[PDB]
Amino acid sequence: KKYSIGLDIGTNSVGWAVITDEYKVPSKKFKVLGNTDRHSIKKNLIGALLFDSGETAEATRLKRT
RNA sequence: GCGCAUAAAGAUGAGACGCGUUUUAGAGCUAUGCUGUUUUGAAAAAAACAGCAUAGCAAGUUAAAAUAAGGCUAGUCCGUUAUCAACUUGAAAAAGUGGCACCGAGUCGGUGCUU
Repeated sequence: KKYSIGLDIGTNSVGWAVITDEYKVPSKKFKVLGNTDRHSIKKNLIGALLFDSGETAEATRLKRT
């Protein structure tokens, strides 16, 4: 049916959530490839991605000079 | 929702200067002791020849090399930073790729259809 997506951004992380019409976090079975036994795993649709801060170009410029 | 004043901030790109690092050249020395030693020889002993150890000293400032390895594009140019999930094509770019009604919830487990 209908659904909405919530986001939370920060310099190191992106908290992401997807809500539906009835304010409930959906649970869904997703297929799992590879060569393991679990071919599908029912998980939820919410989390947050972490990553290193994007670096500037000052050091490289100084080294160039 | 701009044209604007004040006070700040950031970012970019060049041009250059102080070192520094590590090498070499800073011709450092003295005495003593050790063995091998051409050694005077048949051996001994060094001139310790070769180094070694013990102490004691003495100066000490600087000069040169490069400074990402390197690259070729031989320029007086480039090379440290953004820009990388798995995956199939596609040279690359780029594209596609994994279901869902429902019940629970320990790194999730099922479930109707059903991959």
